[PDB]
Amino acid sequence: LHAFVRSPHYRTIPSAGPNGIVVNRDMLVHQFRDFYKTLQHCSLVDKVHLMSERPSVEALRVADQMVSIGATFLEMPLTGMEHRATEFMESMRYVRGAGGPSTLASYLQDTENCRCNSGDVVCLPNGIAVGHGPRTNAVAHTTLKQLFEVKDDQFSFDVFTLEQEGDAPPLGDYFGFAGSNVLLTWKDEHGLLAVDQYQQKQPHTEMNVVYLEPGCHFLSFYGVDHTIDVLVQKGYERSMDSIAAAGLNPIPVQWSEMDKLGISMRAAVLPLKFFKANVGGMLSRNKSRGARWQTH
Amino acid sequence: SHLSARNIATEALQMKKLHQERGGNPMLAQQARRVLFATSIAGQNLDARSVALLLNTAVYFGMESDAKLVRECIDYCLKNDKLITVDVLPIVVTACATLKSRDAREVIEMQAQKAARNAKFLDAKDVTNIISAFSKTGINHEKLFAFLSRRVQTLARVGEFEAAHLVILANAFSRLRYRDKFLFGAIARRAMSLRERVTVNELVPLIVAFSKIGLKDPKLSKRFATKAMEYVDQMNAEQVASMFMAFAYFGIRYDQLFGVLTNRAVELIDEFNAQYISTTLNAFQRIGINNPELFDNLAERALAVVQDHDARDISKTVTALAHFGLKDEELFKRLASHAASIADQFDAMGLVNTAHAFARTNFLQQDMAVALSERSVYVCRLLDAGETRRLLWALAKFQVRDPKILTPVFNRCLALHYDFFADPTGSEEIEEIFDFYGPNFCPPLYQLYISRG
Amino acid sequence: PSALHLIFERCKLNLVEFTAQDVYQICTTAYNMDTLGMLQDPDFMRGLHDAFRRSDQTVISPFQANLIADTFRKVGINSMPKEVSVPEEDAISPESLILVLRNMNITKQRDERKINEVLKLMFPILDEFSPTQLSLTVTELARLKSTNADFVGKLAKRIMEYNDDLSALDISSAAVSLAYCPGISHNILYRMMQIVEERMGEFQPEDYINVLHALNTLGPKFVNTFRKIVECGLQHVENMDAVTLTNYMVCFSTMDYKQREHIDIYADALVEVATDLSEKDLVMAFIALQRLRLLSDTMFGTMASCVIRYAAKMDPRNIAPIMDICSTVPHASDHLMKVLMDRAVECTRILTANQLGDILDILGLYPPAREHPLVQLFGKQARLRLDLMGPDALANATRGLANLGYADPEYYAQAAETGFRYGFKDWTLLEPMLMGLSITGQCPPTMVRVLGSHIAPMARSMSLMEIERANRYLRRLGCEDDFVYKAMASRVLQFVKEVTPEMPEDLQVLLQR
Amino acid sequence: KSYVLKFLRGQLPEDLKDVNGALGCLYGTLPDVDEFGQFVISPDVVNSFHQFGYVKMPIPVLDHQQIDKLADEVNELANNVEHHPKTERLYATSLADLTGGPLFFCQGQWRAAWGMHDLIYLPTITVAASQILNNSLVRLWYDEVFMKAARTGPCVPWQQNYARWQHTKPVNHVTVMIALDTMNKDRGAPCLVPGSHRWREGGLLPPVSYDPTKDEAHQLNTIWEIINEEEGEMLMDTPPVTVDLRRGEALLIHPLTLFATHGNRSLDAVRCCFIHYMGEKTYAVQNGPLLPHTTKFQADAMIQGPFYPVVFDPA
RNA sequence: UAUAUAAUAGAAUAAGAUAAG
RNA sequence: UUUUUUUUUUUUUUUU
Repeated sequence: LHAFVRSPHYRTIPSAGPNGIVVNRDMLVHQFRDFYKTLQHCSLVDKVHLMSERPSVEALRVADQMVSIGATFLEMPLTGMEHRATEFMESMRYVRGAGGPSTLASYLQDTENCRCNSGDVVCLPNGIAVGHGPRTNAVAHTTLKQLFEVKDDQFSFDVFTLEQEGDAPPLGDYFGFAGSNVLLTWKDEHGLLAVDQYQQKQPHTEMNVVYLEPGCHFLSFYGVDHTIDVLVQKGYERSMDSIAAAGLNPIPVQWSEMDKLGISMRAAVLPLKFFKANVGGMLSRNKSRGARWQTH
Repeated sequence: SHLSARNIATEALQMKKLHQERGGNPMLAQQARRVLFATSIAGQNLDARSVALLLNTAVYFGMESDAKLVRECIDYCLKNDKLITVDVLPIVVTACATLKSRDAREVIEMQAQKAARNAKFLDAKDVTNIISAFSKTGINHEKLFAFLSRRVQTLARVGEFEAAHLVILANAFSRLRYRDKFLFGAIARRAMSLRERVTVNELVPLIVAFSKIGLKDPKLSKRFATKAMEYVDQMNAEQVASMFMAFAYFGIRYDQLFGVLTNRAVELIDEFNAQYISTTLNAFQRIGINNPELFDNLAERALAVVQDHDARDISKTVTALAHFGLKDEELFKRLASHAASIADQFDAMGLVNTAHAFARTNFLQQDMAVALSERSVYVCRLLDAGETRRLLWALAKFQVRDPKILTPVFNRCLALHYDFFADPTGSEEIEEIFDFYGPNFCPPLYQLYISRG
Repeated sequence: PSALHLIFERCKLNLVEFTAQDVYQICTTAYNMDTLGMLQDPDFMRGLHDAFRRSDQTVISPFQANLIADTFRKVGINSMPKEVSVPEEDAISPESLILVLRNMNITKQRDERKINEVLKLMFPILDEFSPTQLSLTVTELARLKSTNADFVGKLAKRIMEYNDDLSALDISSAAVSLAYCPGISHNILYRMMQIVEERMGEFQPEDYINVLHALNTLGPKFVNTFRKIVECGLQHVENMDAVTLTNYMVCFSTMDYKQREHIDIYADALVEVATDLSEKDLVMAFIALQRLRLLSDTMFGTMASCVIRYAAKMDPRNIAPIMDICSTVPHASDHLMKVLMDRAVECTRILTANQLGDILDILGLYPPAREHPLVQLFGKQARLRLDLMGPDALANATRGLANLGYADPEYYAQAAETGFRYGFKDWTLLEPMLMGLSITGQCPPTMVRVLGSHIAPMARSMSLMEIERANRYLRRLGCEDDFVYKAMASRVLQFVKEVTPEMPEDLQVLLQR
Repeated sequence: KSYVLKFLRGQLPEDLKDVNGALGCLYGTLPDVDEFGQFVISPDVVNSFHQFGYVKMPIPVLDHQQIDKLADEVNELANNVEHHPKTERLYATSLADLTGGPLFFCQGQWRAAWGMHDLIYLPTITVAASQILNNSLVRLWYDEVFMKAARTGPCVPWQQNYARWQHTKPVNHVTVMIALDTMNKDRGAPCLVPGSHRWREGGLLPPVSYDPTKDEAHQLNTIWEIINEEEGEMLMDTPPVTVDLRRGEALLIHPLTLFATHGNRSLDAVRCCFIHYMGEKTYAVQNGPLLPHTTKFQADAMIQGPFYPVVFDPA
């Protein structure tokens, strides 16, 4: 598991946020340094790769390029990001240099009018959930159903459509999974609606649901590899207690300047899984898991 | 011991490490040389890592470019260029640094182009190793250095490097003569952000590198001086002389640090060797500080041990003593008699410095003068006009008058007559030279000299 | 033998004009019969090698030149066949560039510039290739580890076009060679796998092996083809080779096959004939069985018994996996474990840093390894190898040596200095060093200061139990820096906001300081 | 001393003479001071040398792998497309004009090559050389290598070794010839007079004039031109003898024995090494250096220094 | 009625002073 | 602690 982050260009950081909130450049670089340190200390990411600065502030959103669905690294369409083509090529060069995939799957770049946005895709036990809304029309949903939905026994990979209102952030911002069967959402209309919809879609599975303060950006490295850490914003302390009570490990992270700039912790990193291409029917070495000699 | 080529390269690298940073045991070097003499990779297939390790260990242990193992490794590096990734690039570059064949130059240039192309995708380890390896080859690829400096600055803005990495980076970027004030400022900031994680052993080399690079900013030197003043008590003679040299290189007149350093130096006067004494005297000459009690102590210690004096040490010591004015009687005799024995080790400029220092102090010994004069025929080719003038004046004061020795010096003078006759100083020196040698010894230089140019 | 002696003398003095074919014939008769002292006589072989080096080796096949070089190397003469140049403009034919590549592959001397040159003289004349020539050049390019994916993709498209003209072996070889190429496109791979599964009813065991290798290399993105081959091969499971069953196990582990019904059948078939496996195949079968959670009470015993006959002469790179398998499994493996420890004791000289670290780590918590004589030898060897250890191998070795009770303050101090030279990024890369130091409980104050300065930033991402362990280590070492304890108490406050005496004594002491 | 950089702490000195002893290459290392007794030559060999002026050692002095290494080093010395490193460390080389020729000769190789440096300190040949010189000290003077062409290697005319060594005062010398290849009368085996070392009570025959533009017959037949009638009477009974040498065979030659080398008419090159050992109490004749760029001696100063190292010292 | 064939791969790993323009 | 990066450049008039 490799995490890719981009250093912020100090000179071109905007003076004021999108709404009008002023920001501090020095505090921004300090918080990015702390974020890089606490991402290195995750004890699950094998290596953290730092990208060179680019003369843009929206290039910090390195997660608007790719979605990892199952075992495929799907590429998001270039519809409103025509100025980020070279940025995407440079990021792909960084991924190639780290031993990742040579290129990406173009299943969405060729479909007509397939306007999709990352973050609307949230992983879940043997499936994904996509958010129907302003940034993701029905053609993306039906293409994803065609490509990934499987309704067979012992091989089911089901994708769920979660309709959301027209003034909601990406589904990955306020909806996520963590630990062994733990769910995290914001305590507002969007979180309750998404939780209820997923309860209807998967009724026979009972799940732990944890409610967080609205506007509290979090990040959990959910996947096949079991983990317990959940990065959470430092300002909110009720959410930290809620996460700790569920049996998970919370890690406070200072993220005020990005919040003033509109960049979430989820959209600032690009987690990827690279598996060594075994040649000749061989198996590589895994990581030391479990306790050795339980019975001595 | 019969082993596979990879299993031989691993032990070769271990032997290199033990002989390099764990005492230079001659038996380890002899065993490694014997093992590598019979090693060949003509048939067996190996990774790029194993071949690079074998080449590096062979080159380190004195093997030149004429050996079979070196030729095979260089052939592998030339053919399979795409298998030499960034991980195994610095090893190959460091191995090829000493080699000066055509294949070595081609390999170094190809690795330089590869590193300059991929300079934005490296990490702290790879960047540090690459810049350290390219420091040793003497290459002059400024675009690569700029790319690596930019990557260093961006990677250190997030607090990635540490003490050893900073020391290696500063040494590599100072040896290559890259006066990038922003890069060294970033390195200094990263060092000062490493509170109490930069020990004395990791602080002295940083100061030495920052002094050698020659930074115009004088505010930076103050912080290094204060941190050294805090750390004086935990030092041996090596680091005391090292900071004498470093703060002589800075050129700022500090008072408290110099006093405490002199106190610690006179404390450890029983541990000083020839090189430390020479370095201290040279540093005092460079900074101009006159300290006669310390000079007396250093002169007495240098009198105590004279066999350890190398040609560089001898030259620095005699030049410092002659410039300061203080000079002993028997110490000079011992130094001259010793330099007569090792006259075949002086460099192009060390020989000139030693001869001129002995001539300027009016100390003439026949054995030393004869040895230096006879040796001054293989070094006249590598002499600048000022050094040639100094050597010629030393010979004139020595009264050699030997054509076999004089004609190369006069050939060098004629081949550099513009820089010889237009020196802002030394006019009286040339006048005395020509007074001694007369007009008929060398006509053309006389004709030029009576024309003033 | 006057005539034989005269012939040998004339050959020794380099007075006989030898052709490459004559040298090949002499090498063949010397390597096959060897009734005379040809190979035992050094001078005659030196003269023959001198004749072969100056000869014209274009008139012999790459196999013949390779055999000549092998015969010369068997006696001590370092021989290497000449490198053939790229054919000139007239001799540019589809059957000659393939010959260049084949000789480059056989003689094991690859030049990438020559590969590029013959890949740029193949594109204009690529329309003259026979259907089998494409399937040959694909495998030749794959075996040379070429990074040119566009050329291989074009070749694969052409191979797909001449589908009906190719045998099953050619299709399987093309599929596996395509799978070995890293940069090739995925649509071509999907088309090739569809082609393979359409012509899949004619496969020999060799084609099964090639297809399984291709699937294992490709990964879990191609589950449907593996499902098809599993469903087809269920008829042949009882009458099947052991190697292909092991490859089935490896593919089962790789794809994470959720259909655990056929896995039992294939695993039972493999364990029936597991006696006919070599080192690597047996090790791979062990790993695949462990990762599929199949180690039962009886099959583990049979596989261990099979391993026993191999454990005496195992390679140093095949000792750690078996140790890990024994460690994870809760069954009885004392005899195998002892044999493996003896083999590791024998191999301690040639073990690299990573293998030594893994061996020490697996045996960290093993009770019988406490008194076994490997502890001192491995400690000394690790001290010697400490210069070559990496950030993780050093941590593994330190953890293994600390858990075994090996006490040597010099080794732990040197490990601390090496770690300070490398730097730490996880708590798991710093804790073994701390417990190793706490074993002796003594270190210079500068070491304590550096360790505390490393620990303090890391205290914001530690669980409460890990905070307890870190506090124990710091108290044992004797630290006095206040900011470290401040950060530790700040982290502790979040988990237990109450200062009530409910928490143990160490926690109150920590928050007090 | 000075400070050596970390990546230069294993390098050997520019001049290999600076190494006090012998490197570990080729044979392992020199034995103990009391373990040199197993290399003594038989008294019959000494008597044969004193009677004939030459003798071949009973056994080869180098194993085959060492011979391959030495041949490879000789090949690398004669490189032309990429000139050998430390070329300027030789007394004289045949590639000083960068062109070359059918015969390649290299002098002073021991300062610019591994293995060749260790060949000087071989106990098997040094002990025998010391035994030849009345069991005394031995000092290396210089060594050379000859490599003949593939099919047009020229033949060295008749020669006496001492004809050029006029700077050394007494007749105290010995020559060791090592054959790195297999030699013959058609390939470069040495042909020498069985008894020329005791002619004219130790005098030297005048230099022989040869035409370098013709075949081997006149080159080998100039011996009659250079000798007198009585020397012809001695020569007629015992004609010159060509000794065929295999790999590793060593030949001890007196400095006053007339010897020549046949040309190369085989199908490849042939290489041979000559090493010239003095003894103790060997003095100079004139002022100045004996060899180019060497130590300058006095009129009758004893020969010593780093250019002429001591390779074996009894007692 | 002929003198001759030759292809299986495994390992992730950092030392540090040149008498300058 | 805030300075900087991303071309197929090809036009130098000597008798060396």
